[PDB]
Amino acid sequence: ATCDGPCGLRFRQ
Amino acid sequence: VVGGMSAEPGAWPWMVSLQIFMYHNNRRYHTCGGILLNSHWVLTAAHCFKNKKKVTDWRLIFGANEVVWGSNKPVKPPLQERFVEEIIIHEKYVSGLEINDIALIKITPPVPCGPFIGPGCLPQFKAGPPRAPQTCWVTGWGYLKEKGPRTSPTLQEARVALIDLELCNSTRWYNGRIRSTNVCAGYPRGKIDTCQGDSGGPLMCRDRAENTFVVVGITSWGVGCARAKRPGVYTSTWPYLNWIASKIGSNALQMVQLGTPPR
Ligand SMILES: *[C@H]1O[C@H](CO[C@H]2O[C@@H](C)[C@@H](O)[C@@H](O)[C@@H]2O)[C@@H](O[C@H]2O[C@H](CO)[C@@H](O[C@@H]3O[C@H](CO)[C@@H](O)[C@H](O)[C@@H]3O)[C@H](O)[C@H]2NC(C)=O)[C@H](O)[C@H]1NC(C)=O
Ligand SMILES: NC(=[NH2+])c1ccc(N)cc1
Repeated sequence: ATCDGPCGLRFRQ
Repeated sequence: VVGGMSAEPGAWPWMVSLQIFMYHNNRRYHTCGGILLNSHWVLTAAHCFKNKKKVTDWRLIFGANEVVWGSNKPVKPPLQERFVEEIIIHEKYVSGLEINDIALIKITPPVPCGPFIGPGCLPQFKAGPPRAPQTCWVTGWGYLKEKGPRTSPTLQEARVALIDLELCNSTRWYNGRIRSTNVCAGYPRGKIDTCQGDSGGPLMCRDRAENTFVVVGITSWGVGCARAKRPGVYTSTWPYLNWIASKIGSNALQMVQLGTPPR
């Protein structure tokens, strides 16, 4: 569950 | 946040709640906000750590929407709780006047990013200062009204307007107290603004045609909360990419910067 990847991403839900 | 409504779970997964941990009774108190940059760094305001610079006076809560005042009960997932490994206040910070109000915190152990926790984006070197007009939002667990002892248990959000600095600094407003590394956001008639407890928190923006939001500032100070012609003053993150990069590493910062995608 890295914290990298596209940022500013919301509702990861 | 004075004005605005509550937020919905997962609406702002980079929100971190900086708490003060009284050791003489295990109580945690939310005092500041913060921004999750990566698995191990959180961007916040410098003033927050006034008279509190021991890594053990703090506790960090991620993936939260509801925050309780002094509590001792552990936090159950997806909410996460963490310890401070480092406090890096900015080398040229100025206490009192609240200049270069920006700090970095290293977490330990690191947090796992999931449905309720992920990074935010910072500006690009190419960005320059926030140009108005624009649509921004601010979030936080601070006061709901000037003063009023209690903070907000439920994370709040509000839409605010960028104000030009020439206006923000004019006599009838802040009359000189503003600098180029700042950013003012709010309304001429007030009513909507950040407040104590929101400090360290983000000022996010984007254009109507744009996909993603971006942290263009960190809540810093202001004269009361939600007062006419006294907009909130924020720390513009753009001019600190510089410093951020020297602490967290180039690539780390690179990973929190949007590219040149479709418009
Ligand atoms: C707004 O905040 C500062 C206030 O400037 C004030 O002066 C007028 C412009 C007035 O209309 C009001 O807007 C406000 O009361 C301003 O800070 C400085 O302004 C000057 C230029 O930066 C400063 O320099 C003066 O120029 C020369 C430089 O060598 C010299 O005479 C002297 O040393 C001085 O530097 C001046 O000292 C500053 N003024 C004060 C009293 O703080 C800010 O730039 C404005 N904010 C922003 C973000 O630009
Ligand atoms: N937004 C404000 N006027 C404000 C925000 C934080 C704070 N500590 C004081 C004022």
